[PDB]
Amino acid sequence: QGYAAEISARRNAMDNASKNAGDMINRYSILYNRTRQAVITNELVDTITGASS
Amino acid sequence: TPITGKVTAVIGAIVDVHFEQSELPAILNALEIKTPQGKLVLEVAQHLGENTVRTIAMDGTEGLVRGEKVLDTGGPISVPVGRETLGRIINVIGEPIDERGPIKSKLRKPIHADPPSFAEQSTSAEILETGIKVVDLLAPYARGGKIGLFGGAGVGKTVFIQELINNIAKAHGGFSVFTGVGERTREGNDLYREMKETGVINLEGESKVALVFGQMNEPPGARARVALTGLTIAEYFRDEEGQDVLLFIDNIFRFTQAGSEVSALLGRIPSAVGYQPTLATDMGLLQERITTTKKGSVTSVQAVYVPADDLTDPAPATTFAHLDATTVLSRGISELGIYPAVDPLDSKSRLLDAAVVGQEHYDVASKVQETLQTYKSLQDIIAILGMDELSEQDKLTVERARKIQRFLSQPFAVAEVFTGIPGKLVRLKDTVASFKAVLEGKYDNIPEHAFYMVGGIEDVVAKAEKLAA
Amino acid sequence: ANLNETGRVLAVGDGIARVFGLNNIQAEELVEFSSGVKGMALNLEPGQVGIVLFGSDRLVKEGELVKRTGNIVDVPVGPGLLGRVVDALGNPIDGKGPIDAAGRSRAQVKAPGILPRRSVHEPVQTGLKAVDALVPIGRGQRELIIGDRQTGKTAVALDTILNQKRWNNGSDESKKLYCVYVAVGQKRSTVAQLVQTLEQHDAMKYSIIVAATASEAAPLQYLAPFTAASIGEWFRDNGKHALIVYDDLSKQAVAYRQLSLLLRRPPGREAYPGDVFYLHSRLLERAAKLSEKEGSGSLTALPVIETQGGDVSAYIPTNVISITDGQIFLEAELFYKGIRPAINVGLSVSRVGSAAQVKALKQVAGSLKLFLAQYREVAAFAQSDLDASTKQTLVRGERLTQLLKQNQYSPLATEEQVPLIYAGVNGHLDGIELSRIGEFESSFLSYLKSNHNELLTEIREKGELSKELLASLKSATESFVAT
Amino acid sequence: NLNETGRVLAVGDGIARVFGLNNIQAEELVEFSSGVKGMALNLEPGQVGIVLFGSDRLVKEGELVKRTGNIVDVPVGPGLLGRVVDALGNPIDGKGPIDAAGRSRAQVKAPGILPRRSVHEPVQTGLKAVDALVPIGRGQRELIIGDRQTGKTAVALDTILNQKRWNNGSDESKKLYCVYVAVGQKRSTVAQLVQTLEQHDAMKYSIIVAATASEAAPLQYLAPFTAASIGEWFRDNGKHALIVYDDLSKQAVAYRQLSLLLRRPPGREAYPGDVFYLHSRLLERAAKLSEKEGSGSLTALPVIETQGGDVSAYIPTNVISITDGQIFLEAELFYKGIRPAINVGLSVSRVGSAAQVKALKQVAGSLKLFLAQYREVAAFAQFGSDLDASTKQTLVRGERLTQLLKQNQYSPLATEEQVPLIYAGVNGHLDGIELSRIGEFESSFLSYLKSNHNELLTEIREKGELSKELLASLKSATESFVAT
Ligand SMILES: Nc1ncnc2c1ncn2[C@@H]1O[C@H](COP(=O)(O)OP(=O)(O)NP(=O)(O)O)[C@@H](O)[C@H]1O
Ligand SMILES: Nc1ncnc2c1ncn2[C@@H]1O[C@H](COP(=O)(O)OP(=O)(O)NP(=O)(O)O)[C@@H](O)[C@H]1O
Ligand SMILES: Nc1ncnc2c1ncn2[C@@H]1O[C@H](COP(=O)(O)OP(=O)(O)NP(=O)(O)O)[C@@H](O)[C@H]1O
Ligand SMILES: [Mg+2]
Ligand SMILES: [Mg+2]
Ligand SMILES: [Mg+2]
Repeated sequence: QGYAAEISARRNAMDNASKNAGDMINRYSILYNRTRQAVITNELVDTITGASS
Repeated sequence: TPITGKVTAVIGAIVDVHFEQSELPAILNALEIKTPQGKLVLEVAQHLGENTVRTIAMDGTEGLVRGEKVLDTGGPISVPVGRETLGRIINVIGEPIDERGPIKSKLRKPIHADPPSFAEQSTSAEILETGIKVVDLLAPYARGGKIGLFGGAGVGKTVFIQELINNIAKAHGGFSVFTGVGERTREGNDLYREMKETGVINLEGESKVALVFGQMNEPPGARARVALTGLTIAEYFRDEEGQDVLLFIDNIFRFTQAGSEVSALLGRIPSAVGYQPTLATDMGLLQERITTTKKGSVTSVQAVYVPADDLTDPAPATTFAHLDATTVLSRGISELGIYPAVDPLDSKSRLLDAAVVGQEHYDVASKVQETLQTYKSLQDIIAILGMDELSEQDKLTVERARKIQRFLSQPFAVAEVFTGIPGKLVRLKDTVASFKAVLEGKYDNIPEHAFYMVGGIEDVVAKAEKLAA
Repeated sequence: ANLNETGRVLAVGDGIARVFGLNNIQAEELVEFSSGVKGMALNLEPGQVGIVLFGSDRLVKEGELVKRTGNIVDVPVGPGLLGRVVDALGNPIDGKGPIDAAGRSRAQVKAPGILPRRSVHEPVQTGLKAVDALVPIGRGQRELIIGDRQTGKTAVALDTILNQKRWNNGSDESKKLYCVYVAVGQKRSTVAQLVQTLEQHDAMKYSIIVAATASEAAPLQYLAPFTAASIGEWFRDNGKHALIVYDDLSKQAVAYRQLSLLLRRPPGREAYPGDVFYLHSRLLERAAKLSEKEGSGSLTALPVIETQGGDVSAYIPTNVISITDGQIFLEAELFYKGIRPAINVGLSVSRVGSAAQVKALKQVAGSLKLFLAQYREVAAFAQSDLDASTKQTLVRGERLTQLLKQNQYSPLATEEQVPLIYAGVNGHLDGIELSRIGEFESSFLSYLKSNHNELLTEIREKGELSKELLASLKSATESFVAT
Repeated sequence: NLNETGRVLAVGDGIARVFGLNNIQAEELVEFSSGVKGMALNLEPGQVGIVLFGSDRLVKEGELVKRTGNIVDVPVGPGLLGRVVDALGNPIDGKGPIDAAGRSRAQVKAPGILPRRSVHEPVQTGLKAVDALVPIGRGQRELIIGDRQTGKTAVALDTILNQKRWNNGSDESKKLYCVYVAVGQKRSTVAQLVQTLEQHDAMKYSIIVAATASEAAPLQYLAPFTAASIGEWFRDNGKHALIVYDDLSKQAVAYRQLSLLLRRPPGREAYPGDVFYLHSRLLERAAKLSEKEGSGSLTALPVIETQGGDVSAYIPTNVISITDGQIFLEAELFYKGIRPAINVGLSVSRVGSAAQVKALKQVAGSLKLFLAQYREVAAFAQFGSDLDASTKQTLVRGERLTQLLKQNQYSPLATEEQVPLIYAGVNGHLDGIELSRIGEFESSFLSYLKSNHNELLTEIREKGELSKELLASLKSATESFVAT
């Protein structure tokens, strides 16, 4: 019975872990894309500043 | 019998002026132009050669024509100094904007002055009790020191600064100078009324505070200078009247931002992130003047806007070294309702030293930070896997950290309209003893919410017993 | 061949005409080109003037004549613009003929200083249950509407302009609130359809539309809000109250960066110029509540900002957040769920409104604000226990949630709002099914409209509740529930 | 005659474009008619780019500019000891003239491949963690790196303070003369530091060279190089000097300002293309000289600031590749109670155990690796795992060794004090003591050895090694104290 009780708890545990783990992934991907875009802009600025003279 | 020249170029805040013959006006000199409104004042920033100077204007340059007449004043922007400025509201160019007529001062000093030398420095370490828990416990402010309140947009800088004006300025005894830099004209107005309604300013008696404004409605020239105006007034009180000056500035970030709006137009190759190459030296020339010398002392509080919540942005980044205490307000914390939104781990003071605050205070502060740090080290494990995956050791340290965190919040008197609870001022010794006790595991059997938005330990028990029923 | 009132085009490209001469020109003076297109004298140098074009580059050629106006960029203002739709320069575009103007304000005008102002005390009643109870707007205030794309941002502005039908019909001048809607970068089709709605609800007669749509020369988009501000200001300056909606500032700032880049101004964060903050700050500073000595006129601004993927940390959003007196944040997560208005409670604040919100709402919404910012918190931690005490608060939370869903184009008077809030906060809804709360509303309204009309009359006229009147609604509600 | 003098064509932001000066050397000093000094960096055909060492409020178009005939130099010599001067070595403490034994230029070549000998002499910091795990040699260059407010200065400062133990003796070769360079710091902060140095009787062997936040960018740029030459006098004349560049992050920022305003087309993050060379030539000047050159040495501790722990940033990356090892400070460690907040995993001193006292080397057998094994072990603990005889035993000791390395500020220890504690830690003698009591174990075990076993310490402070006899004598002396 303890076994059965554990397996059904571990399931529900993993189920929320996956839910939170997956919800964090969304917020980090969003952060990634900002930081990706920012890296392109900033390299582009250096190159534009350099050519400006 | 003066020296005149003509306007040769206008680009936004930048006006190039040519002078007919042998004498060009010195860099930093104020020049003037007749308008059907009043005068437009220009400051000489550089010498272009071929008898032209480049100036930053101090107001909108709408309507200026090429070939218009410009008059050298033979000096920099001057401001009224001395007791005659208290209870008045002042321009960047030292004009009264309170419809109360002339500010008849005896002397009118220039706003550009060399910072106090190395031998003129006066180093000390007295604690300035603020009555605000987080600061008093973890990052205490220093008398005659510089203090920065770092923050993203709408996280609580100004309220913090108004609380300290309210907590400290009233019963200080020395004079104050408040400089509004690139902030809400509305907020200026709002404060003016407060000074009357608390009696720091009396329209018909004695006044404790001078007011200087250059809000976010003025041009960059005005915003780039207005801090020097407020500063010059404060320097008189410190140096000539030997006073212990309180100089509040909100918001100092805007002085740098303004500098960057003209930088390109002054023909400088931009530095990292679009900022003027002169970022740090411009900051030094202002910041190094806001200082305690041997003649008197200057305790200063300065708001620091953090653009795009990025603390690494050149502007705020550069400011850090200039401050004796930093209190960093964090959007993350503010969105948990923990006010004041102080980051108890990224705020810092010089005076958190076992010699200055005593061993006990230091020890409590350290153990509090340790506990807060453990929780932070676990945020991610707590976030994904939750509380049940932790060792019973950590489970306890977290549960306590969660209480301490709430206990670091405090109803501000000025924030009454948002808490609905009357403000609390808590005393340093009462703060120190309270947290010491929470560390000693004497309050663990008590609900978290009891620690939220109260004063010292006696209110926690109070809220706890009330929330039982 | 006058070279003082007149110039020859040297070169044209990237939205800039370079002109020789125009010796007597003023900075920011408007010009007129051979082809009829207009421009602004932006920078005056020895030997040439740089002019920003208010149309397509096509329309200007090297060699063409350029004429002075002796006018700093300005617009027709006054009460004759009510019911009209104009472009950034104030040109009539509704096809309704010459604009009846009382005068002409400059586009750039300085904001009132420290002294001519007074604290907000008068409400702008949006007619939106969520807004007016939680984030109330005062006349003279600047509140920001901000959220992801397709999140009902416009609908909050719109249902506000609609809601003024109640007062702008009466004689009472001080209570009249004229509206100014500023469409910047939007589709022409949208704006036309929107104007269609304003007429359909009669509201067009007291509102003025200024539009620089999506395909129009960037500098016309950069200019729109300012000239719209001038127009809004006439009412402030003369003793009446105007509401101004900037839909949206994001697109304006985009239009602005275009010019700056094409002008070769150093790009900074996200390639926006250093002065993009100043762009917005000088604008929203013109929204003010004036003192006794200046007629007591009020300009209220509702800027709209578009976030990307709900990130309120971006450069432009935080800039405008740092200029306004609060923001109503609309969460894309709630909007998709059905909860509309999709107000995020924790992330929304009015900074000055409370002291201007009608006292009647203030009492019945006792701590409503701080509560909904906490139900939302305990709700996420619910999905380890089927606990007893927090279980009832969750039902309260859900009933208050479902109570704050509101239809578009359905704004309610304060007297309709107060009882609805009374029935929730005081737990009269906790015995009702979740899927029936919407039906409860208009049936509970039906009941108050045809029986207890005497309480409803009282609330409108006072703006308060007496102890006597509080015990009156107490009885009225409880009777209805059991039937 | 525009050979020796020129005329200002244009002036702004501390830069002057000057006509004439047709004989001026590159990097030569100039006086302006108004008083302010400056440096000629751009010899272009038509004109000269000159960067000023003062305010430009007083330079005017047409103003005359005079040659000096001098490449920027500074006063040097023992006369500077106990004084505070500016970038050009003008005295700023208001104590009168500087007593100069001569003048070195600001920009000097490093000692080449020949005039050197391998580093072999300890710079004792008095910091249990540094001395044991990242020991530093005379002639070495160790980098102190971390975010703001992590204890970076505090690591250089304890070291400066700790040289008290030899600087009051008559022995010269044992002495270490201190030069601290404040670049971009505010004045009140430098004041507060010399106020400490005075209070610990430490100013008398220190020279402070400071160019602070308010000062013209070329002054901040130049300050480390001039401070170097000041240190080099000691190195060149058979003595030892330590130099602390606090901090080079700020120096590079200044150097960028110069360049941008001179209109030298920028490189990465707007810095000059040669911003690495700026530092690389500076830190190559710290060296241990050969015998034929009198065995003198200059030891550099440059400080670098990171943002948000980004060691991978541009200027951090440069300097890491210049120095001989790094001390890495972490805020996360600061707040776990670990102070100095040294990251052992990341910290190295490449000179290694060649510049560590043999006694300390002996007791710190595998200690650096041992702690790596500890943090590998404590990583598997998080898994909520119960351990065995091997994994609990090591987890326990490492946790105690960590605690042993915690150290108060301004309180440097002697090697004869350090050696015992480490011996007591690594050899098992602390493993069964409550962790909150490891601080009290320190000063109690020290007190105990000072009275009862004072022959043991004298043997270590003078023989610097551990004979089998001393090890047995220590083994017993510790076990004795364990039961009080
Ligand atoms: N002590 C406090 N307690 C509760 N709420 C607070 C507190 N301080 C600030 N707030 C909230 O934060 C809002 C704005 O705070 P404010 O002091 O204006 O921060 P700010 O950073 O100066 N604003 P900005 O200039 O836009 O960046 C207030 O309207 C409150 O809703
Ligand atoms: N309370 C409401 N209930 C149901 N639908 C609504 C509500 N408010 C608005 N909508 C609709 O939802 C859609 C998007 O809302 P809208 O008012 O256009 O927000 P927005 O943020 O301006 N979108 P956009 O301008 O395209 O970025 C429109 O079709 C609206 O008519
Ligand atoms: N061993 C220590 N134990 C406790 N506190 C310390 C220790 N070392 C330094 N501190 C304190 O930590 C704080 C910062 O140390 P400090 O030496 O100023 O670092 P820093 O890198 O110079 N900071 P900054 O110069 O602002 O970038 C000061 O308050 C010190 O007193
Ligand atoms: Mg503010
Ligand atoms: Mg819309
Ligand atoms: Mg430091």
